[PDB]
Amino acid sequence: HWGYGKHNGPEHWHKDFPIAKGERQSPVDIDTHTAKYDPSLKPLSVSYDQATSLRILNNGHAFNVEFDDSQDKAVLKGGPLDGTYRLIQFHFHWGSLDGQGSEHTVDKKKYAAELHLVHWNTKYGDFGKAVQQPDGLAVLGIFLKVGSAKPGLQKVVDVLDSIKTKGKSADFTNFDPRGLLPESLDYWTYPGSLTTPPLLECVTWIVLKEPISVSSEQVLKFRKLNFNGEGEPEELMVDNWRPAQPLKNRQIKASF
Ligand SMILES: CCN[C@H]1CN(CCOC)S(=O)(=O)c2sc(S(N)(=O)=O)cc21
Ligand SMILES: [Hg+2]
Ligand SMILES: [Zn+2]
Repeated sequence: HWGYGKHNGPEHWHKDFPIAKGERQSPVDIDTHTAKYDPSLKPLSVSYDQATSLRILNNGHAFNVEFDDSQDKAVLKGGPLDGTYRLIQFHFHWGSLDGQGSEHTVDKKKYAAELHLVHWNTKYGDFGKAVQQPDGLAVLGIFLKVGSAKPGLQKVVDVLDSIKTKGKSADFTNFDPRGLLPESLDYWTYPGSLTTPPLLECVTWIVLKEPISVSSEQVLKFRKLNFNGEGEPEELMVDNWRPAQPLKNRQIKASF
C-alpha cells in the first residue's frame, strides 16, 4: 500500500488515486515574484487559546497530535476563508537531511520540515462531510528551519519515544499549539489538495511567509521514528514528503 519508498512512493500514487494527476494538486512551488499581491485579503484569525489536545499517534506515515474538535475551541477564520475552520490535528513532513523535508518550496528552496495544522469547515457538520467539498479544509503550513530550539516543540519531541512504531499512541493533553507559530502571520494562499492519499482537492492552503526555527537535535528525534509496526523490520521515518506539483492555471495570492 502507499508510502514514500521506491516501490510505493509518490510516483506510483496515481495508480490507486487517479486524482494525483489532477488540476489543483499540492504542494506547489511558491514563486515569490509572480505571486499576486491581493489587497482585499483580510488578516488571519487564529484562536488557539482554548485548544484541547488529546493524543499523539504514529500512523506509519507521520505522527499526528489530535485535538478535540467537537466545539469551537481552536479555530481559524479570516484570511481567504469564508467560514470558521476548526482544528482537528497537526503533523509534519521532514527529511533525512536538513536541506529537504518541506513539501511546499519557496522559489524552489526547500526547508527541513513543514508543519500542517489541519482545519475543516464547520458549515459541513463533521470532518468526513467537509472532505467531500472544494472548500472543506484549510491547512495552515509553516516551514521549519534548523537553528535554535523552538521551546514549544520540545514537549512533542520528548514523547516520541513512546510512539516509535506504526500504531502506537500516547495521551498528550494540554499541549498549546500557539507555541508552534511564527511572529508574523503574513501568507500566500492558493487552492490545492491533501499531499497524501486520498489526494482530494478540498484544501485552501495558507502557507506562512515567516518560518519557525528548531534545533538540529529537535528535528533529529523526528528521524528516529519508524514507518513499520513493532516486530517488523525497522524502516526509519524520513523523507515522508511529496514533491511539488504543476500549478497549472492557479494563481498564488500574497497578503503582503
Ligand atoms: C496519512 C493520511 N493523512 C491525511 C489524513 N486526512 C484524512 C484524509 O482522508 C479523509 S487529513 O485530512 O487529516 C490529512 S491533511 C493532509 S496534508 N498533508 O495535506 O495536510 C494529509 C492528510
Ligand atoms: Hg473535496
Ligand atoms: Zn501534511
